[PDB]
Amino acid sequence: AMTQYTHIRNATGKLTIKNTTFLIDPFLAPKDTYPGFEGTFNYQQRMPMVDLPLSMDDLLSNVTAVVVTHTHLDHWDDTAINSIPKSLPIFVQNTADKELITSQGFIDVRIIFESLEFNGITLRKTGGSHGTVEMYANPVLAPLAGDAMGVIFEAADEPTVYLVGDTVWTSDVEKALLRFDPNVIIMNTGYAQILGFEDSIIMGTKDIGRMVVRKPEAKIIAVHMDTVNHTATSRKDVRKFIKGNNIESHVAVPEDGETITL
Amino acid sequence: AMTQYTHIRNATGKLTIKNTTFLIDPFLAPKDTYPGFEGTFNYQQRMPMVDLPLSMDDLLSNVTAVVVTHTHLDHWDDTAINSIPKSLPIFVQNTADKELITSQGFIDVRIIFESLEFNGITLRKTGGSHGTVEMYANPVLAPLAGDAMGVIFEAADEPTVYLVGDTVWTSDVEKALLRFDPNVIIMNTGYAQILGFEDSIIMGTKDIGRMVVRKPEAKIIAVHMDTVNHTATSRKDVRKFIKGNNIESHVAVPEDGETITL
Ligand SMILES: [Zn+2]
Ligand SMILES: [Zn+2]
Ligand SMILES: [Zn+2]
Ligand SMILES: [Zn+2]
Repeated sequence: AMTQYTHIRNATGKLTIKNTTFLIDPFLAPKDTYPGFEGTFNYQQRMPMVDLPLSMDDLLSNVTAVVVTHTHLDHWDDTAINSIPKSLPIFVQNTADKELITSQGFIDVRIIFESLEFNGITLRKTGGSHGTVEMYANPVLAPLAGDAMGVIFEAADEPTVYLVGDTVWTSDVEKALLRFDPNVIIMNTGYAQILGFEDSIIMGTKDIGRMVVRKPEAKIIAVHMDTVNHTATSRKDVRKFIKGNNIESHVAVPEDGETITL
Repeated sequence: AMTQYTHIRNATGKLTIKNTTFLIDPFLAPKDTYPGFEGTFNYQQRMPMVDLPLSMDDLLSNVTAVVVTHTHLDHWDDTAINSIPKSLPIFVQNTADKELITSQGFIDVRIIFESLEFNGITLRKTGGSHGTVEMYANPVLAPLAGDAMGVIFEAADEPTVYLVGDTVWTSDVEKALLRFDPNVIIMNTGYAQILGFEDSIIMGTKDIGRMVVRKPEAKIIAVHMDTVNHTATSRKDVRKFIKGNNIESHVAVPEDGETITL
């Protein structure tokens, strides 16, 4: 009933658990507000490539708190800064992000050092690498990639939800999966790519297949697609993959604005 | 007094910086106190295989604080628990380790969530994975491997020291190297291995070579050898490797009890 995930756009969503609704990674700009990311796949394309699926009023209505996994543009933007009430609790990954968001007028910013409790819900920070080892060995790409957390949400009699975040598949993902055994796994599978590099700074179809093997009973939700310029894996791509591998019952690919009951 | 690293045994060492001496990962048991780690390379061999190189006094007399990267036996043992003054500040990686060590009678235990300051020195936690991704996907091995931090030590007009810790080469290592540009890099290079698995839960000669490539100007110090049963790479092995690659000037392999001026 109450517990649900409403996908908004890219990695932006609203996760409701009990009476608490978390606005996740709000990148709220109108269509084509920005040029494509410099030096990335398909940089000529402006972003976001689609408008939000609902009015700002409907988007913000029942939001209790905000979770910001990192402050890359496509997870935290000027539109969000100027639209979200400054008094809402904002959960962030580290002091640098807290300082940034505080400087933007938010008066209740909370760093998840390990875990925090909020209205009976436990939020646990998970690790991640926003790129491969080779990419982090590159002095130009590395600082642009930075840190980006995932979050485990736990609450009594509710599914444990793993917001994996902007990471490739590392041992931090294996750690979270085994330690917390999430029942719902929200994955960024747009396979964002950089010019001159073969792999991705986030996940793609390979990771979806691997997740189904690791957690055969979990409800997987694939997002972070069809919005920014450099995500080389689309919803259409993921749909073909999950169909061909007979894993459609395991993996949801929600449309912008679509709600999935958890 | 002067900034230096005195190696003790395995990963145990004393780092003196800004007139402050840190005892690192104290595993202080007498020779052959323990059977070899179960299920590991060369498990028949008891450990530690040699006695300490100095008295407990020479070891503990000038210690200002203790740094415990994780609580595996070969980094924190009963001898350390029973000999280290209970009032010494102990720096640890997380709440679980603080709870364990406080339960062992230590009354000043400090979790490095991000960084902490002590006596004018900044200690920054670095990430790591004590095994490959494949190892962490194995539900038997993973909990035995656990979390283990590295530490960056910084102080005004002193060399930045990177205690890499029990990790294989991951993006967390690349992150630390680029963000903090350490001048001294202490690596665990014993290449500990598990029966039935090809790779290692820590580093080895391949990592030493790679570290020299990444940081040709840094003083590398290779440790974590010739003590526990499962470290498949010895001091002899490392010395052959660095000689053969013409990189001896970059890599120190201190004996137990040996002091290196930094
Ligand atoms: Zn990102
Ligand atoms: Zn992103
Ligand atoms: Zn260890
Ligand atoms: Zn070890």
